Amino acid sequence: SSSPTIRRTAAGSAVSICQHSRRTQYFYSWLLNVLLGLLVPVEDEHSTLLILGVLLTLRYLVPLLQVSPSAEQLVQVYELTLHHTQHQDHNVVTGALELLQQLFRTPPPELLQTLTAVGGIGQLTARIKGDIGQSTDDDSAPLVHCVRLLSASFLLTGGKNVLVPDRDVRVSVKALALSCVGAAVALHPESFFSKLYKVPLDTTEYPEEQYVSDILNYIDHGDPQVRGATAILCGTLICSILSRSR
Amino acid sequence: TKKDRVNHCLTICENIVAQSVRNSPEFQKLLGIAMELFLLCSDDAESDVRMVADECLNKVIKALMDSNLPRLQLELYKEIKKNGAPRSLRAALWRFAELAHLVRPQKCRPYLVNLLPCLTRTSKRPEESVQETLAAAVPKIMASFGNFANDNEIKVLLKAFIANLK
Amino acid sequence: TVCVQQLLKTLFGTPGLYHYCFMAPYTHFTQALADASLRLFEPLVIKALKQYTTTTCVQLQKQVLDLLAQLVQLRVNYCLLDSDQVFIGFVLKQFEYIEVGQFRESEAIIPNIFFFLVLLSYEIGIPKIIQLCDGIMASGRKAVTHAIPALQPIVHDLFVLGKELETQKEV
Repeated sequence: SSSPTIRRTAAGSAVSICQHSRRTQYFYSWLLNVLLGLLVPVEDEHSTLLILGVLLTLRYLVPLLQVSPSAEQLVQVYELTLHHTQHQDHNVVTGALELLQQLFRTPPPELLQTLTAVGGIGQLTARIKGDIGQSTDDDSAPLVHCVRLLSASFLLTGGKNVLVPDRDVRVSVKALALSCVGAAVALHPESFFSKLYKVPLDTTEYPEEQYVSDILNYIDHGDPQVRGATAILCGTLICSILSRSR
Repeated sequence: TKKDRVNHCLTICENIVAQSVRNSPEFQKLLGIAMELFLLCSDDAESDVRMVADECLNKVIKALMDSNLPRLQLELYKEIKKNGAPRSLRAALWRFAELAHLVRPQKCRPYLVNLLPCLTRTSKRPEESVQETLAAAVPKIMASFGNFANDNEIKVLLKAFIANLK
Repeated sequence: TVCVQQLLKTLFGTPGLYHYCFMAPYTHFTQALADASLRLFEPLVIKALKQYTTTTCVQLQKQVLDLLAQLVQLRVNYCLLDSDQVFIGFVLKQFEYIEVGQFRESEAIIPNIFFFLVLLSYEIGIPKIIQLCDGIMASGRKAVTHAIPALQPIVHDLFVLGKELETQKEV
């Protein structure tokens, strides 16, 4: 249904039963099979009101994921969203960015080891204008991959240390993208020191290539919850280098 | 108005095909009403009127066998149950054997049950011209509407025609 | 569509009465015994799918199941049915009319119905494909028209071309 009041009351009903159904762990694996056929291969027309129905039942159930929900069932959830941080809307871009801030804070422990690992997704299978390198490639963790992707599309331009305008991306949409880069550094701290593009981008046009440190130039950007959500991006970058290397 | 009756039937025909708009809730009402009116042009007894306006009803069907077949075959079953004049009931019976192999097998089983009350009345009719065209449709109808009937419906239909050997 | 099936190939590249009575037929006998010791189409493609659901002549239903086995080999993305699964839902219902027998010319379509289904599963899966063929055989018409041409698409596309593939060969 198309009403915003009726979409969020059917999502908190599916997830309160599975805490109390008969088997609390058997009914968590069963809701993940039903929803990914609603987004089985992503290069389709998916009725963009119905794309928002599947991502709100998943913000209530990832707090509860911590036969079982399998370690290959949870890695199908994760590639589904990075395609949907790019699918253009302002109600569908904001739906998959509250789902990513919460799966790093309270991660399911099967999913949590497949991203910190060096090969990562390669063992399970066996506005952006550069070679980022997708989440299938080896010789880099997928959390090294997932910070390159959410930056050059939302809040950074690959040529120079420069702000992106608020006209292009809303400052409700720029607020949830600074809180997802911070919850992964607590998981994999080697992502924040990486280069933005893996293959460098056109030294004829741009003089110098930059790293992901222009995320920390959004202390001067305007409103609260962007200078306050780059206030919290420097908190957990210092929390998780000291605990990473002792 | 014998020359005024000729010009009326022919102008209804061309303004359906030149619509180029079908399956519309405005276009559905218009095709039911003036479709029964093509046969009153044939029911009126003049060879200048009977020859001219029967070839004009065939211009409608063949330009609409692609687009509106379920709308065409619903107005046409109504006239046999009306059981009209022996000239009116006859030339409608050519049209219904040639569109029997154009039905879908999804909608076919409702079309079988309704014809066996209608196919026995035209067997009891003593008009020697009405009885002829049925021997050129019961070849064509019950070969495409053949497989859809059980052993109950087909034993009733064959006891009637033997009483037409008497 | 036979005009349309081909354009897409080449828009995408693709002796003297002792010989005759005895000596020539006697020696084809003994030689096989020693071996026995051994996209402008997008307006035109959408129109052809509305025809298959509404036609009844089964010469036209056979040339439309070969136009769709060529859009999957030559990898046209499955966007003919952009939102729904309208065309693939209609092929499942036609298996209801063959087993009971409420279908007129199932013979000239049953070898080409089953080639379209197995070739999509490499992208209805091969678990679901082989439950449909078991209905026609035991519950339906005779074999030399329906049941035996039903498996010539499956066996050539399953035996010729890990642990999931081992269980389906026993069936």
